[PDB]
Amino acid sequence: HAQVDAEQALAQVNARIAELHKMPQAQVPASEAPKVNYGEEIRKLLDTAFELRTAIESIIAGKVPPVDLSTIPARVDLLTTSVKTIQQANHNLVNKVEAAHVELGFSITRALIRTINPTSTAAQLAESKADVLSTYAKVAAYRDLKPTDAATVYVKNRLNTKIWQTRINRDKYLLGKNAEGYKAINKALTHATGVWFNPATTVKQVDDEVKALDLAFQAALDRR
Repeated sequence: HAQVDAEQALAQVNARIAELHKMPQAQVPASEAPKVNYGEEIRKLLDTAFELRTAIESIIAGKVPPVDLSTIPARVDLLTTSVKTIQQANHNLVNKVEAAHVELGFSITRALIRTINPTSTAAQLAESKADVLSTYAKVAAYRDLKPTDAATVYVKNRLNTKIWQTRINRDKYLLGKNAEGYKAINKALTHATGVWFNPATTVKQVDDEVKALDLAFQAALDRR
């Protein structure tokens, strides 16, 4: 094919939905979302994605489109951009001051409203897409945190995300098998939770606790 048709758009949306589902943040309860990294962004991406999937299969089935059909590829693309920018920020913006994640998050948030807004024009969609990518490039040049700084919300939420990730992985591998690995990771989780609750935890102390959690999951795995 040449142009992106509905079925390709759909398939892109479904690929984003599957990517989002693999993220730990996507599997925490709604009440935890504010306490993991981009947790609320990741829920809004899923909601937007489900919205777009419904409209697109509504279109494939031959009903009336809730949005201009010609904007569909741009809507999906703005989703795809928002997903990939969230994924990037997740990996690359770890040490940034809080303003980075706040500014990025707000940009993602505006874009997702535009993505589903039936009144969003092509120009408006492209504006949104450019704001997301540009915002990311800006905030990526923000100042880092020193290892010695007190851990900020983002940083604390990074530990909680790793804690959550470990819990999930624990419940999928070490459980009902590696009975003594389960106990080793639960000790690690217990200790990680403590660092997470302590209000004097420093940035370096979160970076190490995160290192400590995945080392111990692997270690538990290694020993069967």
